[PDB]
Amino acid sequence: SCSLEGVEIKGGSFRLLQEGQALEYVCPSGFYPYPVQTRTCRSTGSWSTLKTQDQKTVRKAECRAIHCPRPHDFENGEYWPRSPYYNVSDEISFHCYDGYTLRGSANRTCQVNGRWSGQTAICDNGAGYCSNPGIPIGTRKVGSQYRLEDSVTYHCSRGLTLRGSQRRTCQEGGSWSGTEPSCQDSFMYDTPQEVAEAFLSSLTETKRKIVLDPSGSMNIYLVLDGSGSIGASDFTGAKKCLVNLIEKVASYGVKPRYGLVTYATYPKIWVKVSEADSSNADWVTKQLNEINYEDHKLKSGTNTKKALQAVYSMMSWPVPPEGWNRTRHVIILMTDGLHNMGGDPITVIDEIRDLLYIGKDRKNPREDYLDVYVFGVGPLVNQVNINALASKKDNEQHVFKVKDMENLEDVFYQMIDESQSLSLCGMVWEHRKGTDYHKQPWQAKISVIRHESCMGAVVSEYFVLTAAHCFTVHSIKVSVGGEKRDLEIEVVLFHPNYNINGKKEAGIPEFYDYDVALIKLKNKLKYGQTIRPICLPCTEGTTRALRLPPTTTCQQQKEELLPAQDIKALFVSEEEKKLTRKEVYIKNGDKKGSCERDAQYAPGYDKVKDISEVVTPRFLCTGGVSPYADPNTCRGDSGGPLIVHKRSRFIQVGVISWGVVDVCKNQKRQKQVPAHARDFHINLFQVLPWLKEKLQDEDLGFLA
Amino acid sequence: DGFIADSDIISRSDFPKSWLWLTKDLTEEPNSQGISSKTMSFYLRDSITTWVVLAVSFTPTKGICVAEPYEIRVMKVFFIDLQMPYSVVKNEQVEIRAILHNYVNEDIYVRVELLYNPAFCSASTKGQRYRQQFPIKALSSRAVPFVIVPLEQGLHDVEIKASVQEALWSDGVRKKLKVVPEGVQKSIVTIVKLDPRAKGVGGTQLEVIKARKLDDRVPDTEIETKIIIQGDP
Amino acid sequence: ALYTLITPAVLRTDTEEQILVEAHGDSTPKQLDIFVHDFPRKQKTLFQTRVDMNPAGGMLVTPTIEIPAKEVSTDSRQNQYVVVQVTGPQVRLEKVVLLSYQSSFLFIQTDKGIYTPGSPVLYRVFSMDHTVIVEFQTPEGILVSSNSVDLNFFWPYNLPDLVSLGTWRIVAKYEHSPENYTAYFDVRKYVLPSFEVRLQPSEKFFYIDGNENFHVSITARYLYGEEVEGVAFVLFGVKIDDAKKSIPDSLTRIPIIDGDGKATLKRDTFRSRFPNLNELVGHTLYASVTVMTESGSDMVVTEQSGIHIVASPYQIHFTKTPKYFKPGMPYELTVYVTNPDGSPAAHVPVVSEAFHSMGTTLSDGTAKLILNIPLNAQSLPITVRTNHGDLPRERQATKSMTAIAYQTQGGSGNYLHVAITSTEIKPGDNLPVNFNVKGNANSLKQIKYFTYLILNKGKIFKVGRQPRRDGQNLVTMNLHITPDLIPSFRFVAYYQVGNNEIVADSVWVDVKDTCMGTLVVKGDNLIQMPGAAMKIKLEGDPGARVGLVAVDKAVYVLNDKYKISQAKIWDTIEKSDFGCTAGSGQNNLGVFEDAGLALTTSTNLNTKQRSAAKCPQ
Amino acid sequence: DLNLDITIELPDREVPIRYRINYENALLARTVETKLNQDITVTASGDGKATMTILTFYNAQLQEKANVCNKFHLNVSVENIHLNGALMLKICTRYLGEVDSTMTIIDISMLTGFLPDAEDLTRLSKGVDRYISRYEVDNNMAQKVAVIIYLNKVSHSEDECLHFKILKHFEVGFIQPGSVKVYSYYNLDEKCTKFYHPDKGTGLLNKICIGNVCRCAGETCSSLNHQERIDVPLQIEKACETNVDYVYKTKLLRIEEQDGNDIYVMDVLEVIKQGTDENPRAKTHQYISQRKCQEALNLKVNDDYLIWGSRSDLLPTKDKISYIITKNTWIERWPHEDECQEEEFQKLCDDFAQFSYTLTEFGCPT
Ligand SMILES: *[C@@H]1O[C@H](CO)[C@@H](O[C@@H]2O[C@H](CO)[C@@H](O)[C@H](O)[C@H]2NC(C)=O)[C@H](O)[C@H]1NC(C)=O
Ligand SMILES: *[C@@H]1O[C@H](CO)[C@@H](O)[C@H](O)[C@H]1NC(C)=O
Ligand SMILES: *[C@@H]1O[C@H](CO)[C@@H](O)[C@H](O)[C@H]1NC(C)=O
Ligand SMILES: *[C@@H]1O[C@H](CO)[C@@H](O)[C@H](O)[C@H]1NC(C)=O
Ligand SMILES: [Mg+2]
Ligand SMILES: [Mg+2]
Repeated sequence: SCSLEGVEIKGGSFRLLQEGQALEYVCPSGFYPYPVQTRTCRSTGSWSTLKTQDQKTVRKAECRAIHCPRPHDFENGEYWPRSPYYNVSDEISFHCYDGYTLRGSANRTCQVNGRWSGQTAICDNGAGYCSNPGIPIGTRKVGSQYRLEDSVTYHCSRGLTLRGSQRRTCQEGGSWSGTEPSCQDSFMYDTPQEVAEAFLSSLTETKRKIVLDPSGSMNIYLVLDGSGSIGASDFTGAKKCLVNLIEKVASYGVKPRYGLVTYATYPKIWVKVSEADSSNADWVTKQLNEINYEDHKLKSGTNTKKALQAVYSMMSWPVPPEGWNRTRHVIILMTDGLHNMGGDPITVIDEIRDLLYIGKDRKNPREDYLDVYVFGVGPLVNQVNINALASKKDNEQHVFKVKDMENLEDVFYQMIDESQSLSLCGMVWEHRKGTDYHKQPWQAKISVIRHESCMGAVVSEYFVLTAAHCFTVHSIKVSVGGEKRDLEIEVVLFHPNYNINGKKEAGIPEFYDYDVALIKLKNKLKYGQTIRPICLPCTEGTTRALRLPPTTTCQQQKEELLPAQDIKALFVSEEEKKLTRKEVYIKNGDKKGSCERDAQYAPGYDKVKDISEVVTPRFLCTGGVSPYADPNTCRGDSGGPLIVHKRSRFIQVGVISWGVVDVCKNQKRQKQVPAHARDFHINLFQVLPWLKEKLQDEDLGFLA
Repeated sequence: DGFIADSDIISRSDFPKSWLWLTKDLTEEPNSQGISSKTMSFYLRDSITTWVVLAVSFTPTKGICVAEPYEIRVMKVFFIDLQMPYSVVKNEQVEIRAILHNYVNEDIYVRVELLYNPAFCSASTKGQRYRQQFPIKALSSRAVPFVIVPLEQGLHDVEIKASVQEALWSDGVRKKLKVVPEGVQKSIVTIVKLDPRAKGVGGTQLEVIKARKLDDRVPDTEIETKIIIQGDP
Repeated sequence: ALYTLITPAVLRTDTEEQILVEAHGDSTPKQLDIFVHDFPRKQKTLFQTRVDMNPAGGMLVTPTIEIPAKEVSTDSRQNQYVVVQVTGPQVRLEKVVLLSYQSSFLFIQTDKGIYTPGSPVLYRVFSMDHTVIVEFQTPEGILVSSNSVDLNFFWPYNLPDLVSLGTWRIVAKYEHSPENYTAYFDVRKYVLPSFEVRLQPSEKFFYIDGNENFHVSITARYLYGEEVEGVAFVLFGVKIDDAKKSIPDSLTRIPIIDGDGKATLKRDTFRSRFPNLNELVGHTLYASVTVMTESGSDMVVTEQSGIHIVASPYQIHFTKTPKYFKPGMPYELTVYVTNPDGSPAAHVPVVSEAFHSMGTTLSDGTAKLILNIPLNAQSLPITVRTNHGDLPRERQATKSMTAIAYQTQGGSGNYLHVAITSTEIKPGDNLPVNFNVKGNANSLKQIKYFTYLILNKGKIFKVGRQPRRDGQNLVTMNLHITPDLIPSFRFVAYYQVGNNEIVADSVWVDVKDTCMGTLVVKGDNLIQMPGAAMKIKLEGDPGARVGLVAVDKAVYVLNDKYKISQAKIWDTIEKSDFGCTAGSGQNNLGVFEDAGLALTTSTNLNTKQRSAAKCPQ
Repeated sequence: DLNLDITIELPDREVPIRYRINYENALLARTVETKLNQDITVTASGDGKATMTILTFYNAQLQEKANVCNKFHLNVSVENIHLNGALMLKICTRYLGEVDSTMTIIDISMLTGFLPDAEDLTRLSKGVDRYISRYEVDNNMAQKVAVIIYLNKVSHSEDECLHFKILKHFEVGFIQPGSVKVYSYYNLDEKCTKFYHPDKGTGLLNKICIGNVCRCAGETCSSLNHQERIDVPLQIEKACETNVDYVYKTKLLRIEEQDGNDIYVMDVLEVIKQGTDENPRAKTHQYISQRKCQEALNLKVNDDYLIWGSRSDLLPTKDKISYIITKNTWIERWPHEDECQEEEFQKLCDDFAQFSYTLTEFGCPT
């Protein structure tokens, strides 16, 4: 075992993994653990050097700011501004020389994950046989002639790895061979939303459908890696992923011949395509549910070559069969790219390619008939290796790397959700068209004429949840989905315990206890890409959304959503007709005592003696500068949902009520705000009798 | 140890011979003397040199007008100057002479690394950069030779980095070195006279020019064929 | 009873061309029709209009005609003419006029003057007015690109990786026009050196038969400002046409210290190599400097060329005075003095010893000398020599010319002389003009007005009338000089006598060449870190379209010969002028012909045809 | 009148190229670029005439002259000297022309951390026939790393030798070769260049060359690993790093010698870890080092070895698996069987077995 001293981390935190054989760190957002995300145990009593990418010693582990890569070269134009590096949310613009037309994204913003928004900007004279391949921001491009059969090479700034084609050739078709390259840090990752979209977008064409040839067939080979490096936990977690992949695919109508292989020192086959059954998704799903990590524990090496040769066995033939050059092949590989026996896995692909007659004719590519996808488990992935295996297809992405095995499940879990039933609570599919409201469908603007502008969440087809203090005493209207149209409401349901004057007797003006209200609309709502419900605490919809069994209790949900710690949450604020997700932390742990105590600094409470008077067990608490500096709500955000974003879904846990300091100008920033400026939210878990009641006839299905 | 950490040194690479090929319009309100003034912002490239900005305006009543050049002088206090030849031959050992320019009025102690590149054989390797440390008198230049052997054909980056001890003065340069293959470029010339009419009214000439014989050719180098057609006057 | 038509001797496409219609001895309001037909077959009506000529406008109209190129395209060469006709009550005039397809002056700008194989050549085309063909030629003269371009968007040319090395041409022309503007650019496998080398000669010339030595001062600077330190090699020679003959024994090695060096050519070493002076006439002396940095890291090769080997420091030219005088009147002699390369030479005194007339040259290298011609002479020998206080009489330049007398119509002895005192004329200047008449008493009383033309850039620009109150031997008129008259303009003026005789004269005037408008790039002028934010101010005329470019001084120092300049522009205009001489003419018809004008009269006095649009050399 | 149609078919594409040439565009030359030396089929329908020039550009071998000093002979040597590091630099040169060569230049770069002996250099500059740009002095050393000497001439008959001492200013790890260039005013192009180094003949960086493919051979020599005990747990880790392709036990058959290179011919006895080479035991494995490294290695014929290397170091030798010995290559002596008896080797052979087994049986840990 190893001693946990000196393992701190500026403006951040950490949590032990693998019983303690390899720890790991957790930063806010737009921050990355420097220099390494995880260490590995040394049998000396000290965990490890504080090295880096390179091999030099650091003395105080910190959470650095995520940086977007600076353009090394941009051809045929200028870009504004030029900085050593780019900060989160920074904007960079591209302008073209005279005679050149800009294709791609003229303006680009730096995103919270170190990737630039939009697509690669290119200044093109339209003279090349092909377009100007461009220079993806972060790479360097050699070769400037784009005639027929010319090539260009890419490489990345040392300390980064290349993803995509390192070389691309101009083809007869007019397109470039391979796929657009990009530069990857050790700390960069793919959000599950990106992987979900990217994968299906490649695997299929568009309600999507899988494209088979007339009277054709598809073979899907699932190759899982079970070497010691993977680990036990991270293994059965990948087994789950493959389960959901089986469902998702089957739901595209076509019955594919499957193949199942786990590997290590040796490959074990669990299903061969040659068999008459294959096709049964229940058969395969059952075989899959069988596999245990202890199947390789003995001989636990990483001989990926042998594993792919297994797949080369299932493809071969006696004479050539009937319908061979009509069958689409698709490999799903789940390794960490750390092969250490057998040699270069690539030599097997090039073996398969020649077996399927792929890339052996200038009149026929047959490139469509083979796809190799590679999913990288998490940190300690060799991106050079999982990339050289994945297919390189123009305008499609075949190689993926995600933060942890948790997030990888999130991918396949979100696929079965595109899958349908827009009535599905807290479900937002990341279409690249941004378009605001598409990203927060549940948001409801409110105006009560007198004027006042609160917020709310859409819980059912009839009901909108908001704060009770927005009302007192036709006079009121609701607007949703960026719809100018404001909707007729039938009646407001105040919580029976609510009373803004509850303690006007003790010289304490506004008493915000039980500050929740429901608004039943006069007209049912029809969901859509910009109007959906949000999950409520203690529903079957939530239990399902969280990936739990039907035998999950109400307390178990709370213990899962609102644990006794610092909870990562988010609310929705309107800043000039645009909706943005502000990320805050619910102080529910050791910091919870001091968060509430800031209540007597809030206006009106100058006479308050014991804060238990105005802070009740119904309130949650956010804001302040511990652990991190949290954004604050506004009067205009009051009533809005306080959301928790777990397992790729959005569950509302609270209702925005009151604040200790009016930090809004309007505008907001200030830019800096008092440390005592907290925000209090009504904890929906504390108002369940009233919720279950009024929302009984609504399809939400509660529990206790 | 006293020196600036490598990762903190960003090498200069953007050395265009010409840029800012843009057109702007003088739309602003004229002043008392009928002159429209337009402010314009932009960022400089990496070159340590003097840029010369040339304007040329045209209006419908005042014809073409060429402005007197505005010069921009770009310079660091401490920097590397690297002169490359137009090309070097593959496999053939050459010397590259860099120059450390100290324009600080004091003596400095510097460190100079050559970065490792797989395209070259040199003193540097994947694990150990080739490092020199030495003093420079106040205002001196100093030459720093680097011996290298190009191993691949094409354009390849030579990157040199320098830093002054106990101070914030650093510079890096990354220039491209053109590497051509061994031998001499020759060319075969085939001529064909196109005269379809020479074969009757409905005239076709069909000419099959087969693969040209060229067996002096160094194996594994690029071949390029140009088919040109001129018309008869 | 006398009707006159006067038009530019050459009409341009496709732009506005003013013409002149006049009614003398008449005052009855008319209605003239102006037809422009092709020639000869008059197959169509290229332009047409109706005009009102009345006593209010002094019986004199200035219509604007315009000949579209769509309508007279015929890929002929040998060429094309058109015919102008004026018809009205009692007025039947017509002139066959030569046609030019150069709608206006085009100029080409390329980003750099020197290129590497496999890079883009960026370019723009400019027009003086407001279609065009742009062509690229290899150094072997092969056409490799031909495009019809829009005047505000051009396609960059891309040199192949296997390009042909040498000097390339970009050609811009209007279709059908044998006239073209031509830019050059070199394609070399070449690395731009890290420093500039500037050369400064001791003297602007070299005495073919002198005793003095010749020095070439050298300056070397790194392109970022500071001084180069190294060594220079200088080798002198004599350039005979383009065949260089070197003076081997002159090769000198020279230290560059603090950027400065000084190389010498001994008159001794020169005499030894070129003893026979005959072999040296009209040739130039050159110097080929070669500088190396002290580290052996870099090398620059420049050259000092075009140092003429001469007998005198100056040349005298009569290219700016009339070759025709008017007996009994003060003749205006304009001496032009230049250095051996052709540049103007100021503060040089000149003399014509036959007339004992003196004068020193001004900033434009000219001196106006008034001579009084005897009342009788017909031929007139003028000799002029320089008289610089720093030269021995033997080193003075000299030149001679012969001016003939202006022939009067019918031998009337009726003359007209236009004179202008002012010099170094800039826009903004107000200019006194002088109409002087001499001749028959019975005639000088009929003169009731002077007609004048202001010709500029091949076009009639303004026309006017100057009254003459009877008795007035001398009539002065003011004339504002506006930016329209750059680079130069012609003043043509005539009067009529008894509706039969035409007496005329013309003057050529020079204007200080600049821009018609303004353009200035302004900055703070401080030293800059690489990759810094910059702000520059563009100052110019309202509605200006400004094309920008930033060039490394590594180039831009190279091939100065190829760069576009305000000066190169005006010299193209001037070489394209349709007027061929400095003023006056052999006679009345000769004054128009020479000023680039055409005239036809109702008396059938006709300026002869034009055998081509370029003036004889 | 002139009106010609052209079709150009090339095996590199399907769609052929069509051209139309007539009076209005006959001055214009039409060009087609291909990257292949394949058949070309041209047709021409129509009226006019045309000349088609087909230019093929390739790289041709030259008569085995390379850099060859064409205009000068140049000899540069360097030798150690007693001076109670420091060396003597001798440079001999002669113009190969018909007459003595006007204004000649001898460009010199110093070995790393070396500078010219001040006194010796000051003595060189003295002369009516010479020039050396100004140099500063400290600790009796000329503060110039690049030293140019400009001579007024150089003989074409007798050689002209010059020499000076060079002294070690700063002491660094590796000593880069220095170089000497020679050229003259009328000959500023094909600059004659020789390198020099105390440890090297031709002053050349170490490289190995099969044909026209060269790899960097390293400056330090690679030597036989020698532990007298094997930490099997850790020895295992080392052979299971991601850039180790294979792990063989081998026997050394022969030592052949080509162009100053040593070819150690190995037979593979056991595949301890399978590498890319799918069938290694059936072929002879050539491991290549340069001869100047015979003794640092110290391989003996008919001994056994534990060799494990990296795929990267595979050489382009036809019909023969060849590797370059690198710092990325591990070689250790494997005691014979009849040696394991002798107590000197006992427990070493056990760790050897416990190694070959743990790997061939279980494979790597991760
Ligand atoms: C992002 O923030 C950092 C500050 O930590 C900016 O860093 C610039 O460069 C250094 C490092 O702090 C400072 O000397 C400058 O003051 C910073 N910017 C300025 C004002 O020049 C970095 O520039 C920021 N990202 C941007 C704006 O590109
Ligand atoms: C890019 O940004 C600028 C202002 O930041 C804007 O003027 C321009 O229109 C933008 N271009 C787009 C939206 O593509
Ligand atoms: C341009 O004009 C001159 C006339 O002699 C000559 O260089 C050439 O004929 C012209 N160039 C063309 C027509 O492209
Ligand atoms: C240089 O070459 C000459 C032959 O011209 C020879 O005598 C001498 O030994 C050589 N010196 C060396 C090998 O440095
Ligand atoms: Mg593993
Ligand atoms: Mg002028």
